[PDB]
Amino acid sequence: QFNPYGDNGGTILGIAGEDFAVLAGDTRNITDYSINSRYEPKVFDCGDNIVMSANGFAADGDALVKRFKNSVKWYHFDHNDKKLSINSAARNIQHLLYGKRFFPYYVHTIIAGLDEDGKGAVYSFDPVGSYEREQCRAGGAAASLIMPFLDNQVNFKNQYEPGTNGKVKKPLKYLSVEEVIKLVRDSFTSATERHIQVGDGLEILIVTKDGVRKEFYELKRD
Amino acid sequence: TTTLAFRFQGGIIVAVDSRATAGNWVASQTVKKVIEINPFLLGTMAGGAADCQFWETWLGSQCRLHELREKERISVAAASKILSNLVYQYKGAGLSMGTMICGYTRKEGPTIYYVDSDGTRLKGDIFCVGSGQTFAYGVLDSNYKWDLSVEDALYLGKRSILAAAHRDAYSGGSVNLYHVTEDGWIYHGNHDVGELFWKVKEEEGSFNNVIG
Amino acid sequence: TQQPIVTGTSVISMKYDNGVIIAADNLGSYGSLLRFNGVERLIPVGDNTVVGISGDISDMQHIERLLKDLVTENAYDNPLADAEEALEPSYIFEYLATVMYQRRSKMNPLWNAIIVAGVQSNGDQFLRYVNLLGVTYSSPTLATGFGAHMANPLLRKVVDRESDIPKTTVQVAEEAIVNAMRVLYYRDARSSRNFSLAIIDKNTGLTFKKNLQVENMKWDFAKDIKGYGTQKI
Amino acid sequence: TQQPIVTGTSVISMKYDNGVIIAADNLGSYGSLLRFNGVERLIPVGDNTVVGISGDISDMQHIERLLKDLVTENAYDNPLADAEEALEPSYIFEYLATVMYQRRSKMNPLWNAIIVAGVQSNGDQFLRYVNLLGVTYSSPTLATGFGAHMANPLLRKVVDRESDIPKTTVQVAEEAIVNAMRVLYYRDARSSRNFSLAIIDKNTGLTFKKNLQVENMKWDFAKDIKGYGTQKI
Amino acid sequence: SDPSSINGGIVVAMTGKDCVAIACDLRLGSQSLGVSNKFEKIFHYGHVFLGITGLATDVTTLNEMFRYKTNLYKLKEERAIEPETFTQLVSSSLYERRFGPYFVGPVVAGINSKSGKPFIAGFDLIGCIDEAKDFIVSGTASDQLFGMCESLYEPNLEPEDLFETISQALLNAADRDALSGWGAVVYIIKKDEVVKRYLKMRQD
Amino acid sequence: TTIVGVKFNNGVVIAADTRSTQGPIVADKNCAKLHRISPKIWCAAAGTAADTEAVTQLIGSNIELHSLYTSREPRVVSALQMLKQHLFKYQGHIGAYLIVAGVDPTGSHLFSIHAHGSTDVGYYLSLGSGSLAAMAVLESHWKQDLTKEEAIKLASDAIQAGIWNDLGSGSNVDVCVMEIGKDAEYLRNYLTPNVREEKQKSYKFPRGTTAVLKESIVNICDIQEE
Amino acid sequence: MDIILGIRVQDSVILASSKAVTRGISVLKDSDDKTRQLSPHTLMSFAGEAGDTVQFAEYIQANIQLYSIREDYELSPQAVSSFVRQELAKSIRSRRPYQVNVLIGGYDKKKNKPELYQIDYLGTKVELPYGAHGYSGFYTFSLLDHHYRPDMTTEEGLDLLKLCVQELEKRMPMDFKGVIVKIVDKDGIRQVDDF
Amino acid sequence: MDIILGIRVQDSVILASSKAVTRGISVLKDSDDKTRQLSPHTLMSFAGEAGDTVQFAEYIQANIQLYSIREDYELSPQAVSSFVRQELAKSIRSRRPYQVNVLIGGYDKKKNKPELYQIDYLGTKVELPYGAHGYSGFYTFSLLDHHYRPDMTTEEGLDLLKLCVQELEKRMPMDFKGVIVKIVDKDGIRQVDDF
Amino acid sequence: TSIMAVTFKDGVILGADSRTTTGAYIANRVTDKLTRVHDKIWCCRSGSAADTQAIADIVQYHLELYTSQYGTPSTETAASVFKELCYENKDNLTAGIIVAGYDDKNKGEVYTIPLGGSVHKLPYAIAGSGSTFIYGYCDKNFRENMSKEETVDFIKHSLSQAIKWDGSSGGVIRMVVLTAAGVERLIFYPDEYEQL
Ligand SMILES: *C[C@@](C)(O)[C@](*)(O)[C@H](Cc1ccccc1)NC(=O)[C@H](Cc1ccc(OC)cc1)NC(=O)[C@H](C)NC(=O)CN1CCOCC1
Ligand SMILES: *C[C@@](C)(O)[C@](*)(O)[C@H](Cc1ccccc1)NC(=O)[C@H](Cc1ccc(OC)cc1)NC(=O)[C@H](C)NC(=O)CN1CCOCC1
Ligand SMILES: *C[C@@](C)(O)[C@](*)(O)[C@H](Cc1ccccc1)NC(=O)[C@H](Cc1ccc(OC)cc1)NC(=O)[C@H](C)NC(=O)CN1CCOCC1
Ligand SMILES: [Mg+2]
Ligand SMILES: [Mg+2]
Ligand SMILES: [Mg+2]
Ligand SMILES: [Mg+2]
Repeated sequence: QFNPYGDNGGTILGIAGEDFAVLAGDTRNITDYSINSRYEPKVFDCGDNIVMSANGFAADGDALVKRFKNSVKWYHFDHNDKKLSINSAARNIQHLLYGKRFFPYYVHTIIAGLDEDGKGAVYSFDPVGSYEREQCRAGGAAASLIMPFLDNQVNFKNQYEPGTNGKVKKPLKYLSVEEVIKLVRDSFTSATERHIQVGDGLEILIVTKDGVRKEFYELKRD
Repeated sequence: TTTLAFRFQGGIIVAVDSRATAGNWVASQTVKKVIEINPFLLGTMAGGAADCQFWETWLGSQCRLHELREKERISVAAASKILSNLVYQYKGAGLSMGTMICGYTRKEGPTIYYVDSDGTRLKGDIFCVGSGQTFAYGVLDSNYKWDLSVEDALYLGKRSILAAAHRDAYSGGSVNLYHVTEDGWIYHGNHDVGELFWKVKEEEGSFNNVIG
Repeated sequence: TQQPIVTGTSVISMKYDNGVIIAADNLGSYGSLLRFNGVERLIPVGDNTVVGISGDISDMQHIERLLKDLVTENAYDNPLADAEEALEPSYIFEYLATVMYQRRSKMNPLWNAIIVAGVQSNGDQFLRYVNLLGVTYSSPTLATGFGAHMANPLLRKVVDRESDIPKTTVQVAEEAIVNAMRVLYYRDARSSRNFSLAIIDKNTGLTFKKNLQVENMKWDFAKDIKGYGTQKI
Repeated sequence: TQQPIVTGTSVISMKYDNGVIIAADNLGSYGSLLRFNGVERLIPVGDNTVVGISGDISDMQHIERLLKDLVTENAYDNPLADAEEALEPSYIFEYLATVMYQRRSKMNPLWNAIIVAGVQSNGDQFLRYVNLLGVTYSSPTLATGFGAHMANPLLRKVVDRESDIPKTTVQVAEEAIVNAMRVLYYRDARSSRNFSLAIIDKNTGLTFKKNLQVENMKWDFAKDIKGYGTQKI
Repeated sequence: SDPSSINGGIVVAMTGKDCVAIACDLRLGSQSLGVSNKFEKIFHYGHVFLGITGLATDVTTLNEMFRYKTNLYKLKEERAIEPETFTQLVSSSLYERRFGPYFVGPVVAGINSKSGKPFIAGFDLIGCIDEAKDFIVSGTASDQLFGMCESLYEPNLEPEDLFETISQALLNAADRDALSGWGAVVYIIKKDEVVKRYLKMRQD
Repeated sequence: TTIVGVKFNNGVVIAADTRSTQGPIVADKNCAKLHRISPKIWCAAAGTAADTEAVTQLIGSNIELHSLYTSREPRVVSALQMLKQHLFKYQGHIGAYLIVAGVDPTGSHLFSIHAHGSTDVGYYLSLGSGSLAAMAVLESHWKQDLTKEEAIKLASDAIQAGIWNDLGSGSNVDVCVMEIGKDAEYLRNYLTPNVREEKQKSYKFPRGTTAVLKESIVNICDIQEE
Repeated sequence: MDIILGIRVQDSVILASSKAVTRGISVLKDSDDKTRQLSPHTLMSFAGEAGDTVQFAEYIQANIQLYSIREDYELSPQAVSSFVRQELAKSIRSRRPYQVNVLIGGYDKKKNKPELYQIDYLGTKVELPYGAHGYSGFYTFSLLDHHYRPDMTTEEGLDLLKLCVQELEKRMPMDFKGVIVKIVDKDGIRQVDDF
Repeated sequence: MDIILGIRVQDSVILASSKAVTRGISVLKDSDDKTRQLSPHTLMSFAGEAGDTVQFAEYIQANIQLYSIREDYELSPQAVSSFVRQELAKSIRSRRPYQVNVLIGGYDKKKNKPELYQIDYLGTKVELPYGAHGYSGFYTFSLLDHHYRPDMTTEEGLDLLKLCVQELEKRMPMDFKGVIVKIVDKDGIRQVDDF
Repeated sequence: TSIMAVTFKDGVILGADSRTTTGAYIANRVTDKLTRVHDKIWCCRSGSAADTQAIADIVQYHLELYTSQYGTPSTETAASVFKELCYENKDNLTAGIIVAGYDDKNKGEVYTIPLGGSVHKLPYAIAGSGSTFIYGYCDKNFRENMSKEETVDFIKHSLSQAIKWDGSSGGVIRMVVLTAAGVERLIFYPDEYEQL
C-alpha cells in the first residue's frame, strides 16, 4: 500500500522577548536512518516581519509555507499593501491547516514576529490548525526533550524564591536576545546529544522592528 | 478536558480547565476553552482542539450575521442549533466536539445547551463535559442547590474543575471561571492549579489523600 | 495507488568546483529478474540539465515525455528560447516537484526518485532531489535507493560540506563517482556493470558518456575463502 | 498442517471381468513448473496389488517405504508369506486408510489421494480409494484429481454399474484407460504424455507396463482456427 | 494495553562529587484515573538503591524478589551487596524472563563502600546495562527527563546543588507528562548519610 | 550500530561505534560493543543489546570451562560453533548479530554470525545499521597483505563512515587488535570525534529554589548494638 | 459485578458492594453479597468476571482459614493483603488469569488501626484512605477528595458513603440495585441491614 | 435512547418513552421527552442513534405541519405512518441511513378509532394493539399478551403500563430514569404529569 | 542462488554462484555454497543459509559417525540422511539441497532434495532461484558421459546465464570436481564468464 506521509525529522524552537522574537531550527533532513542533507533550511522569512517553520513531513511543510507566503502576497494585492499582523497570519494559517482536516498536513507549525504593540510574539499550531499564542514553544521530533527545559528556563516553572519556604514564585522576566540565543544553542546541543534525527546545523532567525536577521551554528554530525 | 456549566438562582456558572493533550504528552497548560461569542453568549470547548476552535469561532461569525440581518441578538436555542446542525452534516467524518452554549436572553432567561459531534442537543440545568466530566459531576452534584449565593456557586464551579484537574490525567493547568447574568457574562479570573490546589487544601481541610 | 513493476536502481551525483556529475546504471529490473539491459535513466534537457531517475520505468518514460514537451512549449513564441529564456535546472526541478506532490496528494504517485543536476545561467551548480512523496532536498552529494546508503558515505569523504566544493576538481569527482558505481555493483543485487555518466560544467557544457563499465574489480581473494566456518578444504 | 510442494496429478482405474487396471503419468510438478519427468506413481506390493498415488511426492515416497516395510514385516515368522498369509489388497488398503485418518486427526495429513487396486485370494477384484481426510469409497471406476472430472465419465460409459463388470474384457478396459489418459493430456495443465499402466488379473497375475505414451492425437483442426472472433486471416 | 504506560511513573538518578541522587514521582493510576498519591518507586537493600518504573505489579514483585535475593546474599557472603554486583544481579534476573519479561525500567544508585566511587546504572526490561557517569532516566516521561538532564546537568556538583538539579529535572519533566507526577521524593546519598526529601509539586 | 572486522598480516582487528538507541532516542552514548569471549577471542555486537551481552557471556563462560577441561587455549571455531547452534535453536528470536574474531593455536580468524544462525568467513566484514556505510569504505580501500597499522586505520575509517552517515551509529570508535604471538589489545575509545562543545551557560540553581515539604534521615545501617 | 467501594475512617473500615448480578439483558439477582470474611477482623470485597470472582474469593478464604487453624492466630490485614497480591501476580502470567479486582478491609488488633487495601487483577496493591474498582471510582474518588477527613467517626463514614451511593444512582447508566454495607472494626465484622 | 412503548386501548393510544440520555459512563439528562407532535391527533415517539433520532423526528414534524397548512386539513394516522415508512425505506439504501425506530400513536377522527404503528429503521411497518422498540419488547410483549384486553379504558391502559414499567425497572440492566407518558385520543394529546 | 551438479564419464562436478542476499543487499559476494559432508560426498546449498548450514552440519556429524562404525557411506546414504532431516522438519525449513558424490563402484551420482523433502536421483540437477532461467539451456546442452573439460564448460555457461538473468545470483562461479583422482576446487571470475 502507498503511504502518502513520511517523517523528515528535525526540531524547531520559538522564543519571544520584549521587543524581539526568535525562531530556530536545525538544518538536518532525514528519512529512516539516512541523512538526506546536513543543510536544508526549515525556517523562512515570509514577509511583513513574520518567520515561519512547519516541521515534520517536509513535503507538507514546504507546501504549507509556500501557501502562506502566497497568502501574504494576495493580502497585499487585495487590501492596499496593508501589513499582515501576526495575529492575522495565525488565523489565516489555521484556515490553511483546517482546510485539510481529513487529509492533514503532517507538521507542527510555529510562527514568530512582533504583535501590534511591538512586543515579541510566538504562535504555535497542531497539524489541523488549533493554535495558541505563547512566550515559548518547541516543535518536531525533539519537542518532548526541549519544551520542559523551556518551561523551566523561560517561564521559570517550579522555581521559587530561596528562603521563602515555598510560597513566592520566581517572578517572570522578559529575557534579552543574548540570553535567549544561549537557551536556544543549549536546547539544540542537548537535543542533538540524545535525538538521532537532530544534528548537523542550527539556523536562528531573529525578528525585531528593524527586520529579520540570521545566525548559524554547527551542531554534531553523528 | 473538564468543562462544566450550571444554572442557579443567580444565573449560570461556567468553569473550564486549560490543558491540551497529544496522547500522554501535555501539549499545553494555558489553552482558552471558552469563547465569548457576544456579551450574552458563551461557548465551551471539549474534544478536538482544532475542531472546537474552528467551529465555535465559525459559530460566532454566524451569530454576528444573525444580528446584522435580524437587528436582534440570536437566541441561545438558535445559536446551539446552528452548531448542532453543522456537526450533524459532518457526522461519521470523525469530528470530536463536546460543547455547552451558555447565555441569557429576555425571551429565554439563562439557558444552557449541550451540543456534541454525534449530533446530540440537550437543554438542561447542569452539564459536565470531557474526559474529566465524572470527577466534576461527583463534587458538583454533591454540593449543588438551586439557591447558592453567587460567591458559593463560583467557588463550587472552581472546586469541581480542581477536583477533575487532580484525578483526571488529561485535565489540569488552570481554572477559567465565568458568571452569566441578565447583564451578560463576567470573567472571574484564571486560577493556576499549582497555587489553587494548596490554598484549597489548607483552607478547606480537604485532599487528605495527598502528602501535604 | 499502485506498485512499481519494471524498476531502475540508484542514481548518484555530486557537485565539484565548476559543475555537477550524475550517473545511473542501464538496467530495468522486473523483481529479481534483470529483464532489460540497455535502459537510459539519465535524460538531458537542453545543454544545461540532466534529470536522473530511479524507480518505476513506465513512470520514468512518462516523465521523459513531460520534459520533451516542456522544451517544445518553452520554444513557443519565445525568440530567446536558445538564450536568456532557455529552461533552467531550477525551472525543470520545480515543475517536476510540483507534479510529484500533486500526484501523491491524489493518492496516485509517480513511483520514482529523481535527481535534477545542472548549471544555472549565472554558473551556479544545481543539484536537487524529489521523490514520489514530493519530498525535496539539496546537498553537495545526492543519491537514491542503495546509493543513499553506500554512495553518499564515499562521495561525502570528498565533499563533506559547502566549503569543499571549490577544492574539488572534475577528475577527483568523476573518480569518486566511478568508484561508487563499482561499490554498488559489488553490493546491490539489482544493479548492473554497464552505466551512463554525465558532467554538466559551466565552461565545457554537457558531456554525456554512454556504455561505461565497472572495471578494476577485486575478486581474487575469493579463492582463499572455504566453507562457512570449520571446513578447511 | 502443510502445503503440497512437488505433486503428482490423476490416478485412474477400473474393474473388468477378470481383474483391475490402474494408470498414472510419470510427472512430478512443482507448481506450474513440470520439474521431474520420470516419477513412478504406481507402486506394486507383492504380485496381487498396485497402489496408485497422487498429491505430494515427498509423502508418496514415505508411503512407498511404509509398504516396503509392511512386506518385510509380514514375512517375519511366517512360513506362508508367499501363499495363504501373503498380503492382500484389502490388508494393504485398511493399513493405509488407518494411517491417513490418524494423520488427518492429528492435523498433520499425508497430502495424497490413493487408489489401491488388486485381486484378492478368492479372485475378487479390489478397488478402493482413500485420501488425506481418511475418506474412503469403492466403485467400478475410481480416479483422483482431474481424473475424477474427466476420466470417470468416460470409464463409466463402459462400466456404469456392478452388472457391467463381467461384460467388460481386458482389451476394452485397457483401451478406455489409454483413451482417458489422452483426454487428460489434452486438458490437464499438470499432466504429461508419458505414463505407466498396470493390470492385475486373476489368471495372468500382475502385468506392469512402463514408458507408455499418449498417441493418435487430433491436433490437425488447429490450423483452421484464427483469432478469437472476427479475425479472418 | 501497552503495559509500560498503564500506571505511569518516572525515576531519575544523578552522580555528583562523592555523592549520588535518585528521585521518583509518587503517582499510580489506571490510565486516566489517578488512584494513589503515595506509590513510591525507590527501594534500598542495605546501601544500594533501586528505582523501578513501569507496570506497578512488576515494580512490587521485583522489589520483593531483590529483597529476597540480597537478604540471602548477605547471609552467605557476610557482607552487604555493592552496587556493581547488584547491577549484575538485576541484569541476570531480568534476562532469565527474556521471553515473558517484567515490564519495568530499573535504575540502580549507590556508593561503593570500599572504593567510595559513586555509581549509577539503568536497564531495559530484559537486562541490558547502561552504566553512565552523568545520569540515568526511566519511565513515561523519559524523553522529557533526557532533555532536562542533558541541559541542566554538570559534573562534580555538591550534594545540596545536585539536589536542586535532579529535583528540577524531575519536576519539569513530570509536568509535561500526563501519567507522571502527583508528588515526588528525592534521595541524596553520601557514603554514610542518606537524606530523603518530599518535594512540593503541582497536583494535576 | 556499526561493527567491522578486518584481517591483516599477523592477525585480525575488530571495531565498533559506541551508540545504543531506544526508538529515536540515544539511551547510551558510550557503550562497549566489543565483548570478550576468551582472552584472545573477541566479538563485536549488533542487534538487541541484552541478547548480544547474554549470548557472549554464556558462550564465554562455556568456552572457559571447555578450555580448563581440555587444557588447551580456546579456538575461534568453537566460539562460532556454540554461538551458531544456540542462535539457530532460538530461530532468530535472540537478535544477536556478531562479528567473531580471534587468534588461537590454529592461526587468526574472522567470522560473522547472524541471529538465525548462519555464519560467514571473510577478510573484511561489517554488520548493523551502519554496515552499508562501513562496507562502502571497506570495498574501496581494502587490499590483501595489510599491516597492523593499515588495518586499524581501515577499520576505524569504516566505523567513522557509520558514525557520520548512519543515524543508528555515533559517538566514539572502539578497537580490539588480536595479533598472533601477542596479547590482544583492547583500545577503548580509540577515537573520540564527538565531544560535546562547552555549554553557553551554567544551570546550577540557587540553593532553596526547590520547594520541599518534608525531610528525614534514612536508616541504611544494620541493627545497632547497646 | 460492577460497584465495590471502601472507606477507612478513625477506627473502622466500611465496604459497600452492589447487589445486582446481570447477564446480558436480565438482572438475575438483586441481593448478591460480593464479599467473603477471610478472618474475624478481615473482609474482602470483589468484582470482575463472572465465575472467577467467587472462585478466587473462596480460594483465598479457604487459605486464610487454614492458616488460622494451623497457627491458632489471625494474620494481620497487611499480611492477608500481601498474600492475596502474590496470588493475583502469580495468576496474571498463567494460562488463564483470574480477572478479579478486590478491596480488603481489616482491623489490625496489634496496631489498633483500620486498614484498607485496593488490589487489581494484575497484583497492583495500594493502601488507601478510600478506594473503588471499576467505573465507580470515576465519580467517587473526587467526591471523597472533597468530603473526606481522616478523623471521621463510623457514622460520619456511613453518611459519606450515602453521598457516594446517591451520586452513582444519579449518574451511572447501570441499575446496580443498591449496596450491601459492612463495617470492620475492633469488635469484628457486622452488616448494616438498612441502606 | 433505550425504551419506547405504545399500547392502544378502546378510545386512545398511550405512548411511554424513557427519560434517560446517556453517553458512555454518564447519564447526561433524566427528563428527556423522546417524542414530537406531528399533528394535533398524531404523536411519534422515537429511539435509536444519538443525533439521528431528533433530526429525523423534527424533519417528519416539519413535513406534516407543512402538509397541514397547505391543505388546511389533518392527515390520518395511517397516512402519516405510510409517509414516515417511505422516508425510512428511502433512508435505508442511502449513503448514511437514519438509525431511528419509531412508534406512531394517532386518533383517526374520521373513523373514531385509535391507531398504533410500529416502524423500525429499515421501513418495516406494522399496526399493533401494543408495541415496543429495542430490548423492552423482550419483557413487555409477553406481559401484554397475558394482561391486555381490546376493550380496556384509558385508566386500565395506564395501569397496564405501570405493570410494564415495573417489570422493566426490575429486570433491565440500565437505569432508564422512568418514563414520560402521553395519551392520544379524540380531544388531542396530553401528558400524564405524575408517573 | 544458482547451483548445479553434473555427472560425467570420470565422476561428478558441483557448481555454484557466490552471492548471499539480505533483501536486495548482498551480505556476502564470495560465499562458498559447496560444502563437504564426506571426503567424496558434497552438497550444494540453496534456500535459508541458516537452515542449510544446520542441516549440513548434522549430516556431516551423522556421516562421520557412520564412517567410524560401518566404513565409507554411499552417496545414496548421504542423500537419505539429508532427506530425513528435510522431510521430517518440512514445516520449519526452507532448504533446497543437491547432494553429489563419487564411489568407485557407482561412479558419479547426483540426488536433488527440493523443498518438500522428496529425493530424486538424476544425471544432472539444477536448483535455486537462478535455475529457472536455464532449464531450457541445460536440457538442450546436456549429454551423458561428457569429458571433464566439457562438463566444466557446460556448468560455466549454465551458471553464467543464471547469473546474468537472476539478481539473487552473482559473484564468482565455484566448482568441485569429484573423481577417483581426488577432489579439485575450481574458481571462475566475472571477467571470464560474462563475455561467454
Ligand atoms: C481533556 C482534553 C485535553 O482532551 C480536552 O478535551 C481538550 C480541549 C481543548 C479545547 C480547545 C483547545 C485545546 C484543547 N482537547 C485536547 O487537548 C485534544 C484531545 C483530542 C485529541 C485528538 C482527538 O482526535 C479526534 C480528539 C481530542 N487535543 C488535540 O486536539 C491535540 C492538541 N491535537 C491533536 O491531537 C492533533 N490531531 C491531528 C489529527 O486530527 C485530530 C487532531
Ligand atoms: C546501531 C544499533 C543501536 O542498532 C546497535 O545494533 C546496538 C548494539 C548494541 C550492542 C551491545 C550493547 C549496546 C548496543 N543496538 C541497540 O542499541 C539496540 C537496538 C535495537 C532496538 C530494538 C530492537 O528490537 C528488535 C533491536 C535492536 N537497543 C536495545 O536493545 C535497547 C537498549 N533496548 C530496547 O530497545 C528494548 N528491547 C528491544 C528489543 O526487544 C526487547 C526490548
Ligand atoms: C538465491 C540465493 C542467493 O538466495 C541462495 O538460495 C542462497 C543460498 C546460500 C546462501 C549462503 C550460504 C549458503 C547458501 N540463499 C541466501 O542468500 C538466503 C536467501 C534466503 C533467505 C531467507 C529465506 O527464508 C525462508 C530463504 C532464502 N539468505 C539468507 O539466508 C540470509 C543470510 N539471511 C536473511 O536474509 C535473514 N532471513 C530473512 C528472512 O527470514 C529469515 C531470516
Ligand atoms: Mg545527533
Ligand atoms: Mg504530570
Ligand atoms: Mg490532571
Ligand atoms: Mg546477477
